[PDB]
Amino acid sequence: AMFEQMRANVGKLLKGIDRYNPENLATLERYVETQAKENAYDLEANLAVLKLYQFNPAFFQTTVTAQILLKALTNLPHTDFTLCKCMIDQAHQEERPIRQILYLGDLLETCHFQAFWQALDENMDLLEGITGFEDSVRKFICHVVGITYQHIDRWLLAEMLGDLSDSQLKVWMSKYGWSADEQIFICXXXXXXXXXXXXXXXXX
Amino acid sequence: KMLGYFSLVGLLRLHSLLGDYYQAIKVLENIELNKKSMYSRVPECQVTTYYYVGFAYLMMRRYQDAIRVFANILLYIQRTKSMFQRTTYKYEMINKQNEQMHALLAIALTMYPMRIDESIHLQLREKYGDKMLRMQKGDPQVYEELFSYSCPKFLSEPFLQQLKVFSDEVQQQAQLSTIRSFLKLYTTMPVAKLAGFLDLTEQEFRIQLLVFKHKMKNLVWTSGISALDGEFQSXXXXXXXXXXXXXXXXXXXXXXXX
Repeated sequence: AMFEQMRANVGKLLKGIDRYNPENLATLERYVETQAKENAYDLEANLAVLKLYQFNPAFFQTTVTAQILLKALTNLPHTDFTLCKCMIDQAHQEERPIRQILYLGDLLETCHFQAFWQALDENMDLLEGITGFEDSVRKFICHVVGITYQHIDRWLLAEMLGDLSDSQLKVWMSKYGWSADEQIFICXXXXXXXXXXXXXXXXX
Repeated sequence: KMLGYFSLVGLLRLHSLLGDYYQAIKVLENIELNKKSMYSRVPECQVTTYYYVGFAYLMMRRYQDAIRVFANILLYIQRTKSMFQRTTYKYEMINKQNEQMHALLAIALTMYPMRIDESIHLQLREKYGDKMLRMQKGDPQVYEELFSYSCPKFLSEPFLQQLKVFSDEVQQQAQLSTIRSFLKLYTTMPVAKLAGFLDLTEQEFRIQLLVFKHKMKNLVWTSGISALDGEFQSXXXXXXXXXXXXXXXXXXXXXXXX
């Protein structure tokens, strides 16, 4: 679709110095919109966009910036979200809704999943166009769960994944191969020589 | 090419002051050039390069690279705790700049290892020593207050550092270290003891959350957490022993050679 069609041109733009010309923002912003709708992704292009905004303040676009940050979050545990923050100055991070989005990201980074879902205005405008946003977040959560739990309450996992029905929970357990148990099932000679040498050294 | 390298370093610094983090990092990556030309031309240039490297390290998550570059620019306490003493050849203004760089490094330096060193630094000032004490205490209330009082030092341009971002990030890492320091080592631990210790942390509910969160970090390991019981459970050895023996021998060698 559109993402694949723009990919070549954007890649070429990023290979050269035109990536520093704000006249190319219109093209890069439509590219970001396509990433959201098709659930496609291009970090390099998104960082280039943020850079263009920082260098040419008058072009700062709230929606595109918010989508870039939200998509970056969908790429956790990778450093995407942190890199984007490095590309936005304090004044802009403090503006609505960038401030709110960074706050949400903070909940995810600090792994406060229940708090995240609670604070997440499910009917938030910016989220509607970001295809698969909620499921992408769940993948990160399952990544963390697979690392921090040996066993976990079935009810607790569903809560952490955004208050899922038992049927929806089953989808994620199936995806990572977790199964319920009692509950959901989730998960000489050389040395001697060395001593001899050490001893000799000590004696000496 | 030394002059060109200096131009790159200055330009990179300017970009950092008014410039994005990644481009500056790339410039730094190109930037390093043989030591010797810099040494022949002037004492100071090398110190400036070291400072730039330290800044890059600070921007970088790792504090290790910056720790080395800063010590070379200025003397730093070595692994095995031996003093590192720097040359005084560089011009006095440059030396003052180097001292400022060393003061900046303390922030990187504390992260690198240990522990309570300010011997090279003047005893009288409470700005750095007080900060060291607060870290030793392990209580944020003192740490937070230290930032609050020496708010002025952090600010020193204002747009460039509008929000104090780096200091806050550093403090949050600093708060976590003490809890890991107990570092488990107990097969099974009473919940109440954990609660008493986690209570000190600002969030009351953190231990249910703060304890599980620590496990996710992996700095400290918790066993049986989230259990119905509610009580946490907590060749290789030979290798460790051999390592120690090696260190002992090394110390002896240095003694004999001396």
